[PDB]
Formats: sequence, C-alpha cells, structure tokens
Amino acid sequence: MFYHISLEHEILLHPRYFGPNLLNTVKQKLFTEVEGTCTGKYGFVIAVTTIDNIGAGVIQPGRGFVLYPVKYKAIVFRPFKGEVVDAVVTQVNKVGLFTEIGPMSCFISRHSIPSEMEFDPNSNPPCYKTMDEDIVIQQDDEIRLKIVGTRVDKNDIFAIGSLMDDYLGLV
Amino acid sequence: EEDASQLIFPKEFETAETLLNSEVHMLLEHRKQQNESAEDEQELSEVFMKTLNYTARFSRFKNRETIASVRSLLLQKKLHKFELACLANLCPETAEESKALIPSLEGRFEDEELQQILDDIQTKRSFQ
Repeated sequence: MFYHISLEHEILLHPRYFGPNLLNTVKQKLFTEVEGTCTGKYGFVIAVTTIDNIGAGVIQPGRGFVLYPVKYKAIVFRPFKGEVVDAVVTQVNKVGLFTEIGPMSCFISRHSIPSEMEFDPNSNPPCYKTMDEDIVIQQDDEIRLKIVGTRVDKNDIFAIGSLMDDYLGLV
Repeated sequence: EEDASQLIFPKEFETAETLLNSEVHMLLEHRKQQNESAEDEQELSEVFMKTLNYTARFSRFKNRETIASVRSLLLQKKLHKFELACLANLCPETAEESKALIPSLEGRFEDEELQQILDDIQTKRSFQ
C-alpha cells in the first residue's frame, strides 16, 4: 500500500560544508539520504514530497558539526499481510512465480498456486496454465495476489504471496 | 501481529493517509520534472524508477481531476483509508468479488449499495 506520511531525519554538517545556502544544502542532503531507502517500520521511501520544517541547528559542545532536525512528507510503500495487490510477473519457474510490485519483490510459491495451473517448462515462454489452456500466466503478465508474509533483510523488504483465494490470478 | 484483511495496522501507519497508484504516479511525475530541470542533482533512485513505471502501468484514472472525483466519491462513504485506496486501485466489479478481495468490507453496506460504489468507480475509469 502507498502512503503519504511525515518522517523525521537528522542532518549532520560541519560549518565547512554549509555551502552558499545552508537550507538548500540541508535539503539536498536530506533527499540523498532518505530517498531510495527502506525500513521495516515505514518501508520503501519512494520520494520526498515536502520539507515541512528545518529545526534550529543543535550545537552540543563535543560535536564539531551541527545537527539539523528535519520534518518531511514522503511517499512510502509498506506492504502488509492480508493486502491484495496487482503485481507484474518477472519470471516463471518450476518453483513458483517471481513477481514485482513497484520496488518490492514478491514470491508466489508453486505450493500457493491453485492446482488447475499446471507448470509447463516446454511452453514457449515457460508458464502456468489450466489444462484447458483457458487461463495462462507467463512472464510480463499482470496478476492479482494476496500477500501472505513480509520480510526485511538488510533494510530492504520483500514479500511472499499466494494465488489461493477467489478472485486472484490473471488480470 | 498485523493484518490488512482485518484493518489491523502498525501504529506508525495510523496518522498516515493512503495514496492511489494514480496519485502516486502524478506526484512522482512532478518529482522527476524537478530532478530533470535544475541540474546539480543526481539521477533518481532505482526504487523511484520502478515505482514510477509500476504506478503508471496500473493507473486506472489518467486525469488529475478524475482522480479527485474518485477520491471524493469514496471519501463520503464509511470507508477506511486503506479500503478506499484499495477499491480505487483494484477496481473490483461486483460486490461479491469486492468483499472477497477486501473482507473488511463485509457488513458495511448492502450488496446493492456496494455495487453502486463499484459501478461509479468504473465510470471514472479512464479506459483505453
């Protein structure tokens, strides 16, 4: 799911690097440190929408750089167990379906695919189809999945999906 | 601990507002225009790019104003921020399907009413 939320982030800067215009520097440093990052707590930080406020620089004897607290609005992507999303299939394998939802990867275990969808390695582009050739899922197809679990390995989140429920699958 | 099918979300995402893939696309499109123009700024991230394409590829309401009408239409219905965005993104066509995909919707409205909302959404859809 995509959200527009308010996040915080601290920018540390020694005087030497304030640049001709500090506010701009703080702002340019922020975009660079947060955009593209991901956390388990908020998920993928897609982009910084707005910088609400730049707090008064903090000078605590001991540090030689100043800490500028920053409040900003961002677009984040945070999947949840139980959420239904449209995904793009990136690869068909005998092990399952590798898809991609925006910046997050999602794996559909073959074990989580209805039984009518036999696997066909011999098919031109490998695929999953009904013996009826009626419904066919292959690379680059858009499918609907229900996210069964999420994981966070090295600040990056990925999910596991299923096609077991009604109204899921080929779109 | 969390589960969207029961609108059980973590604390952090409470004071937050949901975004339709279409709105996301519009916002990201603007951020790109800014990065493009006004040099002295690194190319955008892979995360951005992938989100820019995914979002576009699934945007059902290609017009800015249209998007607003979809938002407001649903807005005035006893729906959760999650449920709203989800209905706009997935555009189910029948109440049954609707309830299946978003079980939290169960018991909120009469099939009749729920089917009205679904049908209205379809109307705003900027088909192709």
